[PDB]
Amino acid sequence: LGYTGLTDEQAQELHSVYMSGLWLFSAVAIVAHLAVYIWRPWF
Amino acid sequence: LGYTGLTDEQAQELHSVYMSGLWLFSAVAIVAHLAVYIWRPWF
Amino acid sequence: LGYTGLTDEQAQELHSVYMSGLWLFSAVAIVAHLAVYIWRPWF
Amino acid sequence: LGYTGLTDEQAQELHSVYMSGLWLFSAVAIVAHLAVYIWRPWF
Amino acid sequence: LGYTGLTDEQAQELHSVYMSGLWLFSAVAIVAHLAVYIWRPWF
Amino acid sequence: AEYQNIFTQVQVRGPADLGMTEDVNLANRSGVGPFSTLLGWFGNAQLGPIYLGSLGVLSLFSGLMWFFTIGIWFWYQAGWNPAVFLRDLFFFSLEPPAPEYGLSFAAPLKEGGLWLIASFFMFVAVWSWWGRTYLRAQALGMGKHTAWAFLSAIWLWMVLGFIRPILMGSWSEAVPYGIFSHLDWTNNFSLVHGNLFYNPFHGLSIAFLYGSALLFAMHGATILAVSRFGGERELEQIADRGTAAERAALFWRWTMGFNATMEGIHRWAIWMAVLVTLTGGIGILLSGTVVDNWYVWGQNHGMAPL
Amino acid sequence: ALLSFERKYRVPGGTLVGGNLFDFWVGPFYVGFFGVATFFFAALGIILIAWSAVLQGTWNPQLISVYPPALEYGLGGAPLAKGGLWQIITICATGAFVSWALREVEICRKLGIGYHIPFAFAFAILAYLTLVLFRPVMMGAWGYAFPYGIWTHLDWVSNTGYTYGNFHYNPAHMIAITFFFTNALALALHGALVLSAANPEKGKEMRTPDHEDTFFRDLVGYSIGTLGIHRLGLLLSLSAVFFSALCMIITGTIWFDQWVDWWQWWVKLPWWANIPGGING
Amino acid sequence: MSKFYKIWMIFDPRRVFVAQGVFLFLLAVMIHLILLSTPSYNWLEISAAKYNRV
Amino acid sequence: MSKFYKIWMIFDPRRVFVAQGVFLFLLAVMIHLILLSTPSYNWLEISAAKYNRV
Amino acid sequence: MSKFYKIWMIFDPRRVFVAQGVFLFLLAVMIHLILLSTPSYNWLEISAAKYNRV
Amino acid sequence: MSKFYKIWMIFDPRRVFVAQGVFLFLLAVMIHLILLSTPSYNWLEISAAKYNRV
Amino acid sequence: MSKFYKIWMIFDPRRVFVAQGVFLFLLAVMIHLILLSTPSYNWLEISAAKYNRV
Amino acid sequence: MSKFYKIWMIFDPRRVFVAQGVFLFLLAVMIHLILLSTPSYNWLEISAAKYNRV
Amino acid sequence: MVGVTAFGNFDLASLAIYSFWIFLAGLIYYLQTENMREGYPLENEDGTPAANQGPFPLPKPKTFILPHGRGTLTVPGPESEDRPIALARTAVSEGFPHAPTGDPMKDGVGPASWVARRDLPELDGHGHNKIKPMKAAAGFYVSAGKNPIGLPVRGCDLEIAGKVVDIWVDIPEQMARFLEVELKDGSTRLLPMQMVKVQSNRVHVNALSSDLFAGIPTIKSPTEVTLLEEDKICGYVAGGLMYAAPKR
Ligand code: BCL
Ligand SMILES: CC[C@H]1c2cc3[nH]c4c(c3C)C(=O)[C@H](C(=O)OC)c4c3nc(cc4[nH]c(cc(n2)[C@@H]1C)c(C(C)=O)c4C)[C@@H](C)[C@@H]3CCC(=O)OC/C=C(\C)CCC[C@H](C)CCC[C@H](C)CCCC(C)C
Ligand SMILES: CC[C@H]1c2cc3[nH]c4c(c3C)C(=O)[C@H](C(=O)OC)c4c3nc(cc4[nH]c(cc(n2)[C@@H]1C)c(C(C)=O)c4C)[C@@H](C)[C@@H]3CCC(=O)OC/C=C(\C)CCC[C@H](C)CCC[C@H](C)CCCC(C)C
Ligand SMILES: COC1=C(OC)C(=O)C(C/C=C(\C)CC/C=C(\C)CC/C=C(\C)CC/C=C(/C)CC/C=C(\C)CC/C=C(\C)CC/C=C(\C)CC/C=C(\C)CC/C=C(\C)CCC=C(C)C)=C(C)C1=O
Ligand SMILES: COC(C)(C)C/C=C/C(C)=C/C=C/C(C)=C/C=C/C(C)=C/C=C/C=C(C)/C=C/C=C(\C)CC/C=C(\C)CCC=C(C)C
Ligand SMILES: COC(C)(C)C/C=C/C(C)=C/C=C/C(C)=C/C=C/C(C)=C/C=C/C=C(C)/C=C/C=C(\C)CC/C=C(\C)CCC=C(C)C
Ligand SMILES: COC(C)(C)C/C=C/C(C)=C/C=C/C(C)=C/C=C/C(C)=C/C=C/C=C(C)/C=C/C=C(\C)CC/C=C(\C)CCC=C(C)C
Ligand SMILES: COC(C)(C)C/C=C/C(C)=C/C=C/C(C)=C/C=C/C(C)=C/C=C/C=C(C)/C=C/C=C(\C)CC/C=C(\C)CCC=C(C)C
Ligand SMILES: COC(C)(C)C/C=C/C(C)=C/C=C/C(C)=C/C=C/C(C)=C/C=C\C=C(C)\C=C\C=C(/C)CC/C=C(\C)CCC=C(C)C
Ligand SMILES: CCCCCCCCCCCCO[C@@H]1O[C@H](CO)[C@@H](O[C@H]2O[C@H](CO)[C@@H](O)[C@H](O)[C@H]2O)[C@H](O)[C@H]1O
Ligand SMILES: [Fe+3]
Repeated sequence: LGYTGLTDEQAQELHSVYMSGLWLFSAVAIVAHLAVYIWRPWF
Repeated sequence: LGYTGLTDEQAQELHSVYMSGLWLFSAVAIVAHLAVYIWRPWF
Repeated sequence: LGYTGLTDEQAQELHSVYMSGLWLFSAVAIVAHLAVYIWRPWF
Repeated sequence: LGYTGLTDEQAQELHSVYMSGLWLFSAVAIVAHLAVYIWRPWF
Repeated sequence: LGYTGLTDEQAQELHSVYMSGLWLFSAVAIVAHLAVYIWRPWF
Repeated sequence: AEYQNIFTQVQVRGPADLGMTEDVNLANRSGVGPFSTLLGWFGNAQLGPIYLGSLGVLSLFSGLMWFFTIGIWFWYQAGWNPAVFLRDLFFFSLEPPAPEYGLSFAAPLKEGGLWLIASFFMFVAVWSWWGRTYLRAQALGMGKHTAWAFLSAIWLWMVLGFIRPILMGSWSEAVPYGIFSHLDWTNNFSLVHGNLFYNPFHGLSIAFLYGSALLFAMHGATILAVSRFGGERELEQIADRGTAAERAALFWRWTMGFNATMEGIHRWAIWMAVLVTLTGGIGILLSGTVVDNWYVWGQNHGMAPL
Repeated sequence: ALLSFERKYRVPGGTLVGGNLFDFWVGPFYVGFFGVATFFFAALGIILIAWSAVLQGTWNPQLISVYPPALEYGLGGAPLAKGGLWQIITICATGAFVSWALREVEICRKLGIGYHIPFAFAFAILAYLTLVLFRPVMMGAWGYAFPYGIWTHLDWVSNTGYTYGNFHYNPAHMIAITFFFTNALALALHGALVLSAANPEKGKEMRTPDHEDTFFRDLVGYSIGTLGIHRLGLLLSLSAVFFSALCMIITGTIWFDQWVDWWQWWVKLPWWANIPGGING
Repeated sequence: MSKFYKIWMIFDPRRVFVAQGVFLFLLAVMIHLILLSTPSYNWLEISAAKYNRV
Repeated sequence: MSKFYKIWMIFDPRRVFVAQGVFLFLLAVMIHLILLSTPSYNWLEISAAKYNRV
Repeated sequence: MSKFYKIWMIFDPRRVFVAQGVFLFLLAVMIHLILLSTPSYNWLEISAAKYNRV
Repeated sequence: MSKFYKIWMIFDPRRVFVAQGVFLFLLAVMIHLILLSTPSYNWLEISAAKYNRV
Repeated sequence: MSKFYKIWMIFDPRRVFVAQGVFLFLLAVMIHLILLSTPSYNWLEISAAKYNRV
Repeated sequence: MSKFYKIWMIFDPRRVFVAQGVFLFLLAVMIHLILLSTPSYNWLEISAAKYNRV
Repeated sequence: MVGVTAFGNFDLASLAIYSFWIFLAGLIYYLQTENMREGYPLENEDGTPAANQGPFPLPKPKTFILPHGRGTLTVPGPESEDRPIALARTAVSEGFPHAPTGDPMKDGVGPASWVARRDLPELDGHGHNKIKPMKAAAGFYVSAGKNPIGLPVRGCDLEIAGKVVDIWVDIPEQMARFLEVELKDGSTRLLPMQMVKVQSNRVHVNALSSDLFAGIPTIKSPTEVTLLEEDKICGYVAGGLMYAAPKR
């Protein structure tokens, strides 16, 4: 499985940091989407 | 057989994770399709 | 991991300097954005 | 013996799983065709 | 002759199952042809 | 005189080379064909074997159907007269359906449906041939560079015949299957869209076509100029750099100020060649769908006086 | 600075003119007698193009143009503002190109290699002279040449190509286009094949000229060989340029009407000229 | 008509099966397209007219 | 026909699977395209006109 | 007449069979299209006119 | 249909995951674009018209 | 979802990260350009109209 | 969030730094030019009209 | 037609053209870096690394695996001309020719330069000598053209230097690479065929004078030739165009 040299243990923290970044990105995206939808909706 | 170099257990667990992701994507797809259909049905 | 051949403390220090520079850049950006928004808002 | 270097038992298992997939796909196709033909027949 | 050298029993079973499939295909095609002609004949 | 190494002055012939086999299925392989002395004065005089797999035979069959369909329609246009067929051969055309049919398949066979059938044949043939090139690279363990280089020209072809007609909403936009019919299609395409010269991607495509000619003149002349040091054996000059590679590098180092390597010049070559069809496909795609008058567009974007 | 292997080649000799007066390198560039000549001509041409820009009143790089003299001047001189700057820049460009080719000849001699490169460049130079010297003089006017602008020289191309109908029916044009297109195809194939052999599937051994011969025999049933492919590339490019200069040396000098009518001679062959049926029957 | 089986001893099964599949697919597509070409047999347009569709 | 399985011993399963997947995708998109082109079965315009959107 | 077995002692059965199959298919499709060209033998046209489908 | 895990004994996860990511993204973009082309589904224009944004 | 981290035993993290970055930036600029093209969502033109700037 | 420094264990810092520099510069130039295109936000023209320099 | 502009005159075509400018800049950067795997870093004329190395950084190393266990070649990497380069710089400043100190045709400098390639034969895909003499090859014969065996060889001074004995051919290419030439002393020298003008009655050589064929480097084996020997022979033969010039 470790085709990339990862040892299944630092992949856990790699995924944790990546999900932290992904969720911060999605939180800011949701804030922006809500602000625009209040500004003017599309549905 | 085994051209992928994976044992049965690795294949089963990988398939379980992949099906978890596939069902999540399908559920989001159903939700989006339902919202679009109630907003402006194509039938 | 270990692709880049860097230790954890070197990465820590490099990220510390980088975050200092990033926050300085973003602070100047915020000041400029606020100044123009006061001068001519886009909302 | 053959060409692909496989046996008959694994061939039987592969045929079984492929036939299950084919029947599922064809059944979903049949359901879709019924739904459309009720919605808008082509005869 | 014997470019492949397949044992005569193997060729016999191969031809038998191939002709089984061919007869199945020709039967389905015959049914479809009859249906098409009855719906809208060309003769 | 002084020999220039443009023609082989002595030919040598030996055993038929059947090639190597990394993962090659020997069964599909053909047998060595004849030997061409005339063609051997320029290169390898051996012909064959030819590999005929499953995508290969699919491509052969579909291409046979496409070419034969065009031929039968050409015979129909001839009145089945062989003399006319050899007189009006260039002027024949299997034209697409007229615009009032749009993208519909409900066109009469004599009125563009046959064009749809032949287009399906050629589509299948070319895509199976791309799969063929990829698989033949796969069997010998080689890189898939030829497959992607082919995909560039395939994309230009798909834009001309498939993607742009779909976007424009009519098969009438596509190129006919004729000799002068497709020349006329080209000239009329330029005239309708207002001087395709001012298409920036047409200009880029011409830049890379001129660059392909310039680069192959340069590379061929360079390799022939250092062929006296075994410059032809480019792979070994990559693995074990000789005086040929160094002299070739230094010629352009002293001429231009920069140079390539024996391996990277072929990266230059492949990219210079594939950018031709990449930019050309982009430019054709933008024509009509986005810009209908390229000279007015040019005026609005510099490129032309107001 | 030098490459890691350059020093053993930086030796005197091979210069046609001079021999030690202009036998040195500025950076990587080899400066010779012709290096000096080509630098002078190129610098003059660039400065004069910029000067013609300020005379034109534009600084848009894509709008700068330097037009040749009008048809009224024939094959004579012209004021700098009218067509004289174009004539001087044509002098400078011809000198720069010729000096570049001769400087390449000197570099070839110093490296002990063949002279294929300057010869192949002389082909391009003669195509350029066909467009700016041979065709205008055979026609009698410098105004039949093209302007030195990025998009105005395309205007020259379009107007000339439509002075004779659809230029696609010029047959020398047809063979030149076939050569250009097959040269691009050959370049793509050669680059791809060499890169595929030098770069295997993944983490496995480099391939051999036999392997690439094998690939192209398994693809199209043939291979031209590594010497043959470079021969073919040089031939395709040079012949494309040759038949380009050929299609534009017979155009407006031998043929004057719409080129499409040329293809009438074949359809009016007496045996099948008057058969009913077909496109032209 | 009881002796054809030995052709499988002169023909590679993979090659012949692929050839048959390709041939049948191409022929079926061509015939379906010809039927769509003829205005008397295009089932989409026939049902459009019979059911009074655009 | 109860013995259709042993065809897997003739053709490589990966070959068959990838080829049939490509074929299924191509056939599905082609049929969708034919239906989209015809005015009778172009569902977008059907929902535009029927719901009086156009 | 009853001696044509000696052609296959020199010709390759595989090449002969594939070539003759391709030739027969090409001849058949050429003739079918020829008949479809002539309005006096276009069976789809003839049936359309007989049953008043246009 | 709960015993499909055997796919990973045939197809490399590396190939299928990247190929399907590209496939799904391209199809999603294509469908979104088709909807954007049809005036009945250009949601930007529907929202512009419904809320008097002209 | 408790085993999604195995994606880093799937693909090289650098490749996934760079592909994600290019993908997301292209999508973001594409969406912003689409909004800017439509007059109803061009915030510059909207803010000009609200304040009578032009 | 705290352990974002781990980013420097995946990519060479020089490549990231040069990519960030060119990306930021191109984005900033693009946005400045977008604002210049719109007459609403062309500060040069705002200063021209506000102080009657035309 | 989507002719709508997001801002200014920036339509979809403008987006396409600027995207291509960005992509072309990236591609030119990539292509230039891929071409800096030989001869780098740059060095001063005394062999030390130079102050300037160019705006383009060196690329990451890449490893080629030679087919027959010949080893893994990593490029870029450390480089050295592992041979006695015998030249003296004519000027103290950079950018001037280095004069040969001795006989350049023998020292292997200038147009006579050679590279210290591997001293092993060239192996084909079958693991055999790619090039071998006509006799060593099995079945190879002159299929067409003049047969240059037994013909006199005439140097640039118009005096015979020897006679052609055998042709060395390429196994996977079927190309005639080398001519074997015997001089007055009965020894054999190899000549690349790209330098010989095979006429009807003679095989002329414009590169070398008659009293230089003995100066051609020899071969450790009479049937196998290594890359080092091929490079030495070719460099020496091509050096005669400049150095054997004064003797017509
Ligand atoms: C009056 C006409 C217009 C003009 C109208 C067009 C149109 C229309 C097009 C071009 C295109 C191009 N133009 Mg223009 N062009 C003009 C003037 C020029 C001039 C000039 C000096 O005046 C030049 C040098 C060019 C040059 C070019 C090329 C750079 C480019 C073609 C790329 C190519 O090689 O496709 C050739 C390769 C293919 C078309 C794909 C072929 C590959 C596929 C896979 C084929 C499969 C083969 C099949 C399986 C078997 C083959 C059959 C057998 C061999 C028998 N044009 C004038 C202004 N030009 C093309 C383009 O893309 O530019 C935007 C294009 O569509
Ligand atoms: C980078 C862009 C350039 C380019 C590149 C390019 N072209 C390519 C490739 C590449 C990288 C390939 O790999 C591919 C190839 O295979 O090259 C040899 C190809 C190719 N480019 C070709 C042509 C081509 N390329 C062109 C252009 C260009 N190609 C660009 C300039 C053009 C032009 C200018 O119009 C043409 C005409 C083909 C030679 C080939 C693709 C061949 C292919 O797909 O064939 C499919 C077959 C058919 C549709 C018809 C076959 C007709 C036969 C008569 C069928 C019957 C055969 C018979 C039964 C054989 C019997 C044999 C036995 C007796 C042994
Ligand atoms: C003959 C086959 C093809 C070919 C081959 C070829 N070209 C060559 C060579 C070869 C073998 C070289 O050795 C030589 C070289 O060094 O290449 C890098 C070269 C070269 N081909 C070049 C360009 C080039 N080749 C082209 C075409 C071709 N070159 C053919 C298709 C084109 C086209 C089709 O447009 C161009 C633009 C250069 C990169 C280079 C020669 C450089 C040179 O001439 O150096 C001296 C001059 C300068 C550095 C600048 C001179 C500037 C002038 C004094 C002023 C401008 C005058 C000009 C008329 C302006 C016109 C502008 C408008 C038309 C837009
Ligand atoms: C396998 O084999 C091979 C290789 O590899 C082994 C190769 O690589 C290549 C080569 C191929 C490539 C590298 C691929 C890329 C190439 C192309 C895409 C082809 C097109 C190339 C270009 C457009 C590149 C640029 C070309 C040109 C013509 C620019 C040339 C530069 C000049 C004009 C400078 C010329 C300088 C001269 C002559 C010196 C003059 C000196 C004096 C008068 C006195 C001193 C003057 C000064 C001090 C002035 C300042 C300094 C100077 C001279 C220069 C700097 C300053 C300037 C103002 C310019 C091939 C073919 C190959 O097959
Ligand atoms: C025409 O149709 C249009 C275009 C109009 C509409 C179509 C829209 C479509 C097709 C949209 C598709 C959208 C999709 C698929 C979006 C997917 C978005 C995702 C998955 C975004 C993920 C983002 C993840 C982020 C931003 C993660 C960031 C992480 C960091 C910033 C921290 C970096 C941490 C690292 C590298 C870990 C280091 C740790 C160790 C131990 C080394
Ligand atoms: C012209 O035709 C039009 C376009 C008009 C209409 C035609 C439409 C057609 C033909 C549509 C066809 C659509 C199809 C076939 C769609 C299929 C979509 C599928 C199958 C999507 C599947 C998605 C599955 C996903 C995204 C699964 C993701 C899984 C994860 C993210 C889990 C993470 C995986 C890990 C961690 C690997 C585990 C590894 C170990 C070692 C445990
Ligand atoms: C222009 O003409 C038109 C288009 C209008 C009309 C033409 C119509 C035509 C020509 C239609 C042709 C239709 C045909 C030939 C359809 C054939 C469809 C088939 C055969 C579909 C088969 C689907 C099979 C599936 C989906 C199988 C799935 C199997 C699995 C998911 C099991 C997975 C297990 C694997 C992959 C191997 C693991 C097993 C082991 C033991 C390791
Ligand atoms: C425009 O011009 C038109 C077309 C209007 C008029 C022109 C017409 C022309 C020129 C027509 C030409 C017609 C010709 C030359 C027709 C020739 C027809 C022949 C010779 C047909 C022969 C067919 C033979 C067949 C179909 C045999 C099939 C055999 C099998 C299917 C059995 C498979 C073989 C096995 C099992 C061999 C087993 C033995 C072993 C040892 C394995
Ligand atoms: C004696 O002669 C016989 C009868 C034996 C054979 C002779 C045949 C002859 C003389 C053939 C002549 C052929 C010629 C001159 C062909 C010329 C072809 C040319 C110049 C083509 C140029 C451009 C063609 C293009 C760009 C075609 C592009 C096609 C596509 C990209 C695929 C199109 C796919 C479509 C339209 C959709 C397909 C899908 C369905 C469902 C129909
Ligand atoms: C070249 C590589 C780097 C590209 C730059 C990096 C950012 C990439 C996106 C930038 C796109 C915007 O780029 C900018 O577009 C606007 C669109 O009106 C152009 O627009 C300007 O010139 C045009 C043409 O003369 C005028 O008609 C117009 O009134 C004026 O606004 C600018 O001349 C251009 O600089
Ligand atoms: Fe090469």
